[PDB]
Amino acid sequence: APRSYSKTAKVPRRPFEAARLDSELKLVGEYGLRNKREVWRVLLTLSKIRRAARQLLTLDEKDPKRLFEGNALIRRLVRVGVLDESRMKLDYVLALKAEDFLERRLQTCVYKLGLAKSIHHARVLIRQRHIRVGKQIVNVPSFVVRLDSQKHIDFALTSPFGGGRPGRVRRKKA
RNA sequence: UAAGGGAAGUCGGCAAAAUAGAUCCGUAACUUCGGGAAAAGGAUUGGCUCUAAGGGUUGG
RNA sequence: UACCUGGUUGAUUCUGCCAGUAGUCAUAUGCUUGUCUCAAAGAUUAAGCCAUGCAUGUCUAAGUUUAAGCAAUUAAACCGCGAAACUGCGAAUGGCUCAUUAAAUCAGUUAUAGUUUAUUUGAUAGUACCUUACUACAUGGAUAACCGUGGUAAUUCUAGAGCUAAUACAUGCUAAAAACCCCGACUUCAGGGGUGUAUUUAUUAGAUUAAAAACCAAUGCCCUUCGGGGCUAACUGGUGAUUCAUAAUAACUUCUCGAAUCGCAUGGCCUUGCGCUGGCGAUGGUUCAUUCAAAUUUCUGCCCUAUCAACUUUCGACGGCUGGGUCUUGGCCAGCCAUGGUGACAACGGGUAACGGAGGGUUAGGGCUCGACCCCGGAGAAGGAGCCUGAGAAACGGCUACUACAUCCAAGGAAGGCAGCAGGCGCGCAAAUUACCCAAUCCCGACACGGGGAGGUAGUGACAAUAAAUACUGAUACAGGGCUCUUUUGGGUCUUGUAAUUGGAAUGAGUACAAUUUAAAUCCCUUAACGAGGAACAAUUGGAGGGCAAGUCUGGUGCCAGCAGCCGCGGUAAUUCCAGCUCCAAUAGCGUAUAUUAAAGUUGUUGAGGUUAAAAAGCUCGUAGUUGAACCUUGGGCUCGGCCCGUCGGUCCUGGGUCGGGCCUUUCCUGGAGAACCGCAUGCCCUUCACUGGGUGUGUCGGGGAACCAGGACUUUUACCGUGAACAAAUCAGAUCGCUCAAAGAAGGCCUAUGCUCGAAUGUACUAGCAUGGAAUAAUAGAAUAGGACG
RNA sequence: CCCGUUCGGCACCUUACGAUAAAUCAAAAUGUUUGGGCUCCUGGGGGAGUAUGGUCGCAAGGCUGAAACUUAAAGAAAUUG
RNA sequence: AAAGCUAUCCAAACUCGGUCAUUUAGAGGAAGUAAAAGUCGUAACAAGGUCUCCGUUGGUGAACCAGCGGAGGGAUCAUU
RNA sequence: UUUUUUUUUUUUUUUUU
Ligand SMILES: [Mg+2]
Ligand SMILES: [Mg+2]
Ligand SMILES: [Mg+2]
Ligand SMILES: [Mg+2]
Ligand SMILES: [Mg+2]
Ligand SMILES: [Mg+2]
Ligand SMILES: [Mg+2]
Ligand SMILES: [Mg+2]
Ligand SMILES: [Mg+2]
Ligand SMILES: [Mg+2]
Ligand SMILES: [Mg+2]
Ligand SMILES: [Mg+2]
Ligand SMILES: [Mg+2]
Ligand SMILES: [Mg+2]
Ligand SMILES: [Mg+2]
Ligand SMILES: [Mg+2]
Ligand SMILES: [Mg+2]
Ligand SMILES: [Mg+2]
Ligand SMILES: [Mg+2]
Ligand SMILES: [Mg+2]
Ligand SMILES: [Mg+2]
Ligand SMILES: [Mg+2]
Ligand SMILES: [Mg+2]
Ligand SMILES: [Mg+2]
Ligand SMILES: [Mg+2]
Ligand SMILES: [Mg+2]
Ligand SMILES: [Mg+2]
Ligand SMILES: [Mg+2]
Ligand SMILES: [Mg+2]
Ligand SMILES: [Mg+2]
Repeated sequence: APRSYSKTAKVPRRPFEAARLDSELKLVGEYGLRNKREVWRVLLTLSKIRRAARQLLTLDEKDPKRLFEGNALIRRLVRVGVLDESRMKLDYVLALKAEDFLERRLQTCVYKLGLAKSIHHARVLIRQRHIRVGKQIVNVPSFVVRLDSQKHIDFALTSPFGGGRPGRVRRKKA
């Protein structure tokens, strides 16, 4: 069977716009990202919700299609944490910005919760198996943490921090 | 009249051979549009027994 | 997310193209390449040629066993396993490719009342019918396997000779009794023959439209208070529609089927006879229905081309009739007759580097383009044709013949079809191992057991896609931005950088005990002891004048070499070449070439342009086509209801607007099964003008207007719009679930457990077809020689 | 011959509520606020109205009518020299 | 009941012509395009020194010239 | 209103309060 697969980013329409290049570099440095692709990734996803939210606003308020689809969109937004309970219904979705979707990343939250003291150290720890969510170890910095899950981040029980067992370097100096 | 070859004969296919009636089919370049044209090239053809069509005259 | 920029000029506004830009599930190629998940992959050209190996076989108690086979069995009488062979079934599935093919395939929608059907499923068959020497307590003859004798160089070649089985082949009796038609000696009224199903022919039934009196022609029958009455009966299926379903009669047949088959359990009865009976199954069998289907078939819809305008018809072209052939209809074919059929609304012919579609890419809307290829349909197996077996084939891992190619040879002969899976050659810009296995998905077989290059697994694999390493950090010294002061003792220690100055912790790339995965392995996942200080475990691809982010740097060359998609650079001061340094863009990726899309309002229906930039025929007539003046029921009123816009909030009723319904204003019957109006049997209020305690479903007088069934009559017809039914999955949009997130997938979650549960949604069917409503808009008819309407 | 009205013509003069890139236009207006009806033609410049096929003509020629290849401009109206 | 045989039918294949479609060789001839410091003239752009252009015909090394008819895209929007 | 032909290739400009 032909297995479905898709793309998570788009190359910008104009390759060498000075304003666009500078704005992207603001997000890369602030959040300690890797390249421009995962910046384009978040913008593509953010466009998807914004495109979907706008197309429903064109319908009728009483129209059942808008009611079901609109509430479905908000539930993911509220659950993820980019949106609050007081943001009804969809006019506040259009105010979402690329920055807002970026704090919900595990790289940012591990830093905003004081686990790491620099955003570059924060990403390194996650990818290096030193951060777990609940009972689950997560090593993907793009892991989007929900508000419910935001209260269950701590170091891994196998890591020298939290677990206590010395690592390879500390054992070597013995 | 001649086996096999088929112009190697000869200045040269000279001489001979080959084709040939009728019916049906098919017919090129070129053209002064009239022709070429029977172009080229094919098929049938006997005997016997039948069948059908194609007329006239006189009385409606 | 409805978008532009550079380039004609000394400068300007345009027409207009070129270039730049981005996407592609779109191919190739260059450089580079650490990890995880998923994964395309000899289509383009040569449907070209193929060495070799494999890809289709199959046994249950339940078809046939004397293996001189095993295993325990009895002298014997034959079974527990089980080979060979006969028998049955399958081999017509699957897999591969896209050569042919343009009303053809195909798609949606129709029909088979014009047909066949192995298998599955449910039913389903009583027949004195007539042949053998006869039998039903049971018929006959062959042939394998086997023993032995060979042939040829050679084949999955076979002969001669001796046996021997059937669920292989061929025969063959039947069940009583009822009822019906025919023949019938017998004074005016016994007996014998035939009657299952299958086939063919012929005939009959298979009904039903409102009622009554006369010579009957024919017996009129019964009831006869001997007038007169009833009566040759009662019942009778289905479809919109049939000569249908079905029944009956007269016959017919190279006379089908109606069990001479196998296993388990073995039990009952009395006339004790090796007597009569008893289930479950297996296989098989006629008809009907059903299933998988197949085959034709109705309507509508296909790219370019007029430098294709007429095509078909001698020898079928359009049709009618009779017959043949077919499973069946049909010019499908054979005979006879007639002259038709298609076309400017594009027939016929030609091209396709054309299999059709679901769909892929890209788009605000309208579109453009691709679709060999994981799914459905079609066709093919080197190129044509023919055919056997078979339910099913015009089969090719079947046969026969011809052409091409090709193999062995003792030269007499024999044998062949990779567009099946690997592999090779050739071809090309262009595409992988002559690996492992049926464990998973399913299929086939006599079948729980065997087989499956279908299929899965692994290897090659920068097709494409997802996640994501190449580093983290403290202090010291310095600088900057602040803060109270400017006595500038300024770092004093809030922050950020430079720290070429140092100390630290952590880990995976790799590696490997062990565990895990798997048919067995690999990898991922898990994890002992290993594995990091730059020299290491070292990221690349393009560029730095503009479009377009980034150099006023240095050396070399000197219109040379060279660069440059375009404009342009280079002639001894090159921001463009060759290099060093520095920087910019993307980053495990980047560049290049070709195809296509947007940009392109540069194909314009939406939506281009035609005085001068390309473009109004020299002018007029005119056919096809396209388009075409106005005009026919409007207005008003009576109302009734839904929804929306306000205050009333009943628990923790109100006006207006819109929409719809019936009536007035010149505006369907038959039987009504229930409806109903006119009064209702009761009932209801009322002028003081008849008292009351009853009765749901209703009968009749009667029924202007109505949904109900079912028969018929009267409806102008098309276009258009609304609604409804039906309308493969997959794809797309889209709902849910922490595969560690993601691409994905259809999972999962809860309880400690005992086992408990939600899901696996929803939308999408343009055009053509079906049903109904709407009656403006666009067409067409109607009464004029009235051959007009009305009882 | 004079004055005026009207229909139908050949044109002209001023103006822009409009149009066009502009020159200019009572049509080249009523068009991004884009749909009255019909026909024909054009898609950067060349090659080229050429080659070939067809057809008409006595001929000269007419009508129909490409492609390979090549090129970053060709061209229109105005401006200052 | 095998071989064989009679007559139709389906019909491969080959030969011989015809037609369509698509490629391809060719002496020679006549064009186009491109490349530049080649020879000869100077036809056009000003009244380009004979105003330019169109159709047709004839001629000439070459651009071109001339006759007939037309146009202004003219060097005249005008003479009472 | 006598006539007056020709001129070898390339080279001829940028930013803001
Ligand atoms: Mg001689
Ligand atoms: Mg557009
Ligand atoms: Mg120009
Ligand atoms: Mg310039
Ligand atoms: Mg382009
Ligand atoms: Mg198949
Ligand atoms: Mg049955
Ligand atoms: Mg006929
Ligand atoms: Mg017939
Ligand atoms: Mg093809
Ligand atoms: Mg092909
Ligand atoms: Mg055959
Ligand atoms: Mg192969
Ligand atoms: Mg550079
Ligand atoms: Mg640039
Ligand atoms: Mg810039
Ligand atoms: Mg245009
Ligand atoms: Mg011109
Ligand atoms: Mg012009
Ligand atoms: Mg004119
Ligand atoms: Mg009309
Ligand atoms: Mg006039
Ligand atoms: Mg164009
Ligand atoms: Mg052109
Ligand atoms: Mg000019
Ligand atoms: Mg002049
Ligand atoms: Mg001029
Ligand atoms: Mg000069
Ligand atoms: Mg000169
Ligand atoms: Mg000169």
